[PDB]
Amino acid sequence: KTVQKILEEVRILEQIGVSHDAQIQELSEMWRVNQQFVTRLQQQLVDIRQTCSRSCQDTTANKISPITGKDCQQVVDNGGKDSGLYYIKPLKAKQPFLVFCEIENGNGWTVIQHRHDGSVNFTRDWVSYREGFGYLAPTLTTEFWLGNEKIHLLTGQQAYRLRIDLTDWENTHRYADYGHFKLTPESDEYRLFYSMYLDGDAGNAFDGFDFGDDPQDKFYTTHLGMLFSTPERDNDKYEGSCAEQDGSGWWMNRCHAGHLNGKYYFGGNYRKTDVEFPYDDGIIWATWHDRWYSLKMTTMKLLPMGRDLSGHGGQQQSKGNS
Amino acid sequence: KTVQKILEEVRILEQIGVSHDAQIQELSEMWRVNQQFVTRLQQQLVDIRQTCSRSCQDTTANKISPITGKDCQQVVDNGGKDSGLYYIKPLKAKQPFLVFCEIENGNGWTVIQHRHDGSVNFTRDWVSYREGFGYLAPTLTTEFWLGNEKIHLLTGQQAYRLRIDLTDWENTHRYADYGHFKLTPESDEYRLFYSMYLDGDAGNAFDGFDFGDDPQDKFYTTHLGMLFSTPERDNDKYEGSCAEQDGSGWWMNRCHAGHLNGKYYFGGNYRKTDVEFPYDDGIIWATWHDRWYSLKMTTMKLLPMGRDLSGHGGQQQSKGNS
Amino acid sequence: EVLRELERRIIHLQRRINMQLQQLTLLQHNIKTQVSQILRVEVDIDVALRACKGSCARYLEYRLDKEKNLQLEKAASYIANLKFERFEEVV
Amino acid sequence: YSEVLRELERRIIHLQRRINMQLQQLTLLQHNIKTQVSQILRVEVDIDVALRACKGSCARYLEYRLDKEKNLQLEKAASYIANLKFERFE
Amino acid sequence: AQKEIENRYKEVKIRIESTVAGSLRSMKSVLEHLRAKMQRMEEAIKTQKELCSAPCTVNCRVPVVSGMHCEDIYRNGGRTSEAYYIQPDLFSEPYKVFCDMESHGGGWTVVQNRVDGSSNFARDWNTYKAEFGNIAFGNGKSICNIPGEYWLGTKTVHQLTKQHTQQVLFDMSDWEGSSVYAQYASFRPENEAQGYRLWVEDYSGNAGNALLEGATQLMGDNRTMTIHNGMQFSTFDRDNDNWNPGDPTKHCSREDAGGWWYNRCHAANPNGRYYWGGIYTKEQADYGTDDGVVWMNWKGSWYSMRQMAMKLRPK
Amino acid sequence: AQKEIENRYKEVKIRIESTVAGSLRSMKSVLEHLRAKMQRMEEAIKTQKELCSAPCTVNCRVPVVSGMHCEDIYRNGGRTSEAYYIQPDLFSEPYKVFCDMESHGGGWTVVQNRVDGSSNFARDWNTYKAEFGNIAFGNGKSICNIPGEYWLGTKTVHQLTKQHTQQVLFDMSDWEGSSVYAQYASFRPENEAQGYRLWVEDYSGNAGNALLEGATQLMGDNRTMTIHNGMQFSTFDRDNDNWNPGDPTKHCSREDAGGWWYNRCHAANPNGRYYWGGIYTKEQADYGTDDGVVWMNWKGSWYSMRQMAMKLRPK
Amino acid sequence: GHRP
Amino acid sequence: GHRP
Amino acid sequence: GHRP
Amino acid sequence: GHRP
Ligand SMILES: *[C@@H]1O[C@H](CO)[C@@H](O)[C@H](O)[C@H]1NC(C)=O
Ligand SMILES: *[C@@H]1O[C@H](CO)[C@@H](O)[C@H](O)[C@H]1NC(C)=O
Ligand SMILES: *[C@@H]1O[C@H](CO)[C@@H](O)[C@H](O)[C@H]1NC(C)=O
Ligand SMILES: *[C@@H]1O[C@H](CO)[C@@H](O)[C@H](O)[C@H]1NC(C)=O
Ligand SMILES: [Ca+2]
Ligand SMILES: [Ca+2]
Ligand SMILES: [Ca+2]
Ligand SMILES: [Ca+2]
Repeated sequence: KTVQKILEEVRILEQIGVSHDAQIQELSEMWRVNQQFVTRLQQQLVDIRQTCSRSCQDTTANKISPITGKDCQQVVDNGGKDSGLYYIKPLKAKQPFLVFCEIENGNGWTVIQHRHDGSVNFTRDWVSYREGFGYLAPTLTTEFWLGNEKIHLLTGQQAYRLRIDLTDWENTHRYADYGHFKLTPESDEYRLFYSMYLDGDAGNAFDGFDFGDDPQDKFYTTHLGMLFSTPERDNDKYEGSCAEQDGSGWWMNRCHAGHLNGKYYFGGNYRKTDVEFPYDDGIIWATWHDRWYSLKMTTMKLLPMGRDLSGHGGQQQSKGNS
Repeated sequence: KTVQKILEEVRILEQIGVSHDAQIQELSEMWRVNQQFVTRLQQQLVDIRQTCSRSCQDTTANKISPITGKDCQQVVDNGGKDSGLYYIKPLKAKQPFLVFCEIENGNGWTVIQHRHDGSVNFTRDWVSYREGFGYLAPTLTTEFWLGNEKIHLLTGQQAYRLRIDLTDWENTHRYADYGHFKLTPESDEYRLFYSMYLDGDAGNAFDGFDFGDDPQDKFYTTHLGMLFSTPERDNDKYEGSCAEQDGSGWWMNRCHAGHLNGKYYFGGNYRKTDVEFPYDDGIIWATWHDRWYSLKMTTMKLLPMGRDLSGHGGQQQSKGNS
Repeated sequence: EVLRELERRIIHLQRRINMQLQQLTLLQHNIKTQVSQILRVEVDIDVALRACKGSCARYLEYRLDKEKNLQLEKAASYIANLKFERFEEVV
Repeated sequence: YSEVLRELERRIIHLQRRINMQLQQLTLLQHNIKTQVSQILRVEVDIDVALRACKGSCARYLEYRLDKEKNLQLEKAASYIANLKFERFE
Repeated sequence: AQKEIENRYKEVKIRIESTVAGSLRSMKSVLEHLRAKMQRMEEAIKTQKELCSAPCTVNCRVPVVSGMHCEDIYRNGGRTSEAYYIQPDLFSEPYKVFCDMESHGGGWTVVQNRVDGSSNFARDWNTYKAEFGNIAFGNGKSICNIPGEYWLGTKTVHQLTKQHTQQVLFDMSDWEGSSVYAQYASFRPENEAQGYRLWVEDYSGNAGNALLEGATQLMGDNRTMTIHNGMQFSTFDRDNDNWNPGDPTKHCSREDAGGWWYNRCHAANPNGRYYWGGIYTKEQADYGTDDGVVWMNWKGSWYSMRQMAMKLRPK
Repeated sequence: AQKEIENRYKEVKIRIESTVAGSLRSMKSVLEHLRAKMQRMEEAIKTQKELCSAPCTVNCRVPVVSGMHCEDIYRNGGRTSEAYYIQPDLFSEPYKVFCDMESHGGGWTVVQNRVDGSSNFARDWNTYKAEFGNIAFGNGKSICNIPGEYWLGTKTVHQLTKQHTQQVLFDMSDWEGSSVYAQYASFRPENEAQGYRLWVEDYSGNAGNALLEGATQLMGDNRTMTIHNGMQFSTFDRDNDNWNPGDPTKHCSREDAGGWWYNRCHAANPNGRYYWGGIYTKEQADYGTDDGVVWMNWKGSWYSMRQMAMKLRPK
Repeated sequence: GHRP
Repeated sequence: GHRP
Repeated sequence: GHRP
Repeated sequence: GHRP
């Protein structure tokens, strides 16, 4: 009986194998489609190795104009049209440098300083204030101080008009114009010099202010003729150090009436209470708001003292398109 | 013939006689003439008497408008057009009274106080401050205080906006607006009450000031809710007498932050040194200039709390007529 | 007849002079009544005129002065010798 | 019987034969999976590395990365099953 | 004879070369003077008339404080003497007036005032009723504290006294330097209808009760007929005195140059002619009468005061 | 006997259902899993490719302060580590670069840097000469202080050292958390003409003098032939190593995936393959060589650094 | 004064 | 001002 | 801005 | 690494 059972049993082990050869065949095909794919990838491997060899585009570098000149005005003359980054090169300038040009109505204002949000600490040293610090961008929305040497050499070439743009926290704007503004060389420190205050609706802060604390306030807060001073280099008219007390680089007299490089305070109104220097260290311009109101945005720009301008209208609003 | 040498003597005299006759005729002619001259003068007398009989013209009286109303606003409504002297009559007003109306852009501001040059001593008593003192003229160039009862009854009729015009010695102007400003009756003294500070570029002196002498300064210099006080009638929050020390009639708290009725000082900056009251008694508004800077010109005017307001533009130039 | 001529002659001259003493008298009177009246009109002109101070744009003050006119006048109305006269030959 | 059994004996060898071919086919498949695994593994690592290079190249960027790989445990068996090469004698 | 005719000769010669010739020289001299004098006056009035083309003006600032009478102001703080607006009636526009806040207690509303003969008082019934003159003058600082001459209207005064009985006070100063005063506890005049009859009570002072006693330096009728109490008001164009009613020849106002409360004329004659100097003869007056700022009881009939005022006050 | 047909059916029945049935069982899945694994990669490369249509961009603001080298900037006030423009030569336009102002003293101009395998270093002689890669990345505030991978041009480096001899400093960090450093007082390479030959002096540091000593864990030739000092630069398309000159089969640059100063290959191999994790077998490398960010002297031949940089400074 |  |  |  |  164990003989007749080897008939079907076996016959089964044979009918099964058929599948096994129908399966071993399957394993082959797949293995190929695979080896086919694996190869299709090796291919996709190079296209990728390559398309990813290129590096990012510097869109800022990309927007720095090739146009040049003594200043931003020459830059307009020689072509400049849109406000932005240009490389200018003043007279004794030993190495040309990057600056923001504010081009409007054929006017090429070369920008010197600009406060905007408070992202840059302005408590800096003498070299920092002379070599310059802060940042530059395709749009005047960054904070910087061009550098005292650059401002010296610049206001040295020819006569420049200095316009100071002030904006408070209600986004109200006001300016102040000083003609023949210029800085003496580092030898004389960096004395602030201007012929006089031309005009402006902000007030004449550079000519001191009657704060009301003492009859001598205006005389002691006038900046005309003052020497520059940083927190580690005192050149004021104070027994103490205005710059160190106020953590800034400005033309301190018996301190200040206008302090555009002061500490940034959001909201305008600010109090002392903190460390121990119960004195106004904000971004002020006393002829408009008072010592404990720091301006929201600020800008100091230069334009050749030999232009035209005169077309700011002013008065009521109407000022504002888009 | 001597007898005949005498006949010539008579003969000659006769001649003299006729000569004298002619003279007597000439004398009578003089008097004749004199006499008509006389009566001609007697006619010039009676005539001149007449021409010099009319009296001078009071050009001030002459410019006081017949138009009336609750206040200067009604005065505008009922006709008023030019700024000047008008007789207004508030509600419980028992006798109408003269006031200066500042009419501009259809607004009839009824003026309450005004410092201009320092010609009027403001160190006055309780009756003087309630009945009023100072002077009125066709132009707002005189100094006065309308009177507390008049201001009570006026700010009582309806709600009024209080505008305070401040000008410093560089002829810079700034204002401050308090809504629903009003004075309680004399029974409550003359408590200063306003809903709040609407707006203004001068500062909110009525809400006290952080003078910096002591953490409690702002609380002790706020005028809101304060009672009126004169040099002989103390109603302050001081152990001493602010009003007497400062020779004024104001809403003294632990003295003041805003002192529009203070002593006039030419030039703005002033020192104590003099008598013995080493305290600021000038015309101050601390939120702008400080305690030792007295303002040059000052004015407190009322306008119905139910009007437009904003007709002043601002920002820049082009704001000055005559 | 020549000597008794010079007489009537000398007498006629008199009544001729007396005629003058008559004119001189009236003049003396006229003068008196006139010296006053001019003063009176002046003191009057002084007063009324002073009322202009508070009536005209401009005022021009007028004060009096010398009354030596009352001394000259005094004489010229008390020198009444003019009253003098003669007569000669009547009855 | 001495011819039905003997004949049964043949259809027996028969399978044994088919078997040896099953194994012969499998031995080669076992070697080809030893290869594939090795390259796909490789090409994987080579592809992880090239994609990163894209981060400093393309605007937006993705990010591939390895995984578990209980795969290698499978190759051990999927391969080490040398049980394959077990031919039949006779 | 020879010396006979000779007689009348030598004599005639003198009366010519002296009594006639002389008289001419003198009389002629005088006549020239009078001529000149009249020339002065001729143009002295001439240029002045020219300047009077334009009237004078007062551009002085007006005091805030006011009241209803000068006393009310003093009560409210008006402590300096000057011009202010008062409003005695709620139904009558306020009017400027000079308040005396320094003489006798203060709170005095000036009703009449003489000081420099700067105004003419020979006005008619309507001028006197409505008020005429200058209340005050600019002191230069544009503050009107210099009193001018004037007479607030009689009507105004009347109304003031009808609302509340007043007390008057007269002040006067001679050209020498002295000065007396006279006051009456009560003052009040009837309406125009009654000719604004004068009624005053209780004298006091050092001037002389000229209103109730008249010129006390007179006898019988001479004194009584100079009493101003109870008399009506008169003007050159309205006789109400007590001097022969029907007779238009008897006009005290005509003879005494002012609008007053005449009674067979006067004892006190303010509002009269402003003679300058003090003394003035009976011959200088237009009608030979004692006209001009006269207050008999103190300086006789022939002395015109350098200053004269009439202030009113309730109490 | 019967137990003679069994061992002919006791095996066949077993192999059919054990070995055969099993291998089929197992294999299947393994083959399926692969097709799975590969299915991912394709949607990976293609998702990215789908995105690589547009290149990446960096829109960050440029720092005012500049100099002629990173040290000059530090001297002028550049005290933070980020990207700046420098201008070492007056006759050559300024170029962006990453300054390290915090590591060892500061004033370091980064010449090469690896940190996230974000760039490919298997470039040719010109790419290496001209500079390739991203100096830095936007930190979000538009300030580029995130260093990116790159290699300032060898030429640039050359010029910098020819103007003034530098001192290099190598920094590296493993994937565990540790980090060593290596510096040489002197650094300078000859011009392209010379194949930019490497010359460095005086080692110091805790990393291992791999440039002058080579892989000091070797003997005789094995060590010397891994010395980078004095060697020229090589790229996959330019063999200058010291590995059999004429033989094109001996290309260290080809086998070690990067442009370097190979000498019979290396001891220190920055610029290599950026393996992620640290360890990497000899079988994962494209040519069975120890490629990838290798610094033998510190982590052996089979450990690729997670970070690697090469800063330059004058003194 | 008085009158006749 | 204040009167501390 | 200034100092005491 | 070194090379064979
Ligand atoms: C600003 O700088 C000063 C000094 O440099 C420092 O004390 C302060 O912490 C800084 N804070 C700001 C504004 O970031
Ligand atoms: C002002 O008047 C007051 C009160 O009479 C007096 O005390 C003060 O001294 C006077 N000063 C001036 C400037 O008039
Ligand atoms: C009144 O005056 C006349 C004339 O001046 C005088 O004669 C008379 O005596 C006086 N009256 C008296 C009181 O007798
Ligand atoms: C170099 O490497 C070879 C092969 O790895 C080794 O046999 C030899 O011993 C090494 N060289 C030295 C130092 O002997
Ligand atoms: Ca100092
Ligand atoms: Ca008290
Ligand atoms: Ca009569
Ligand atoms: Ca080679």
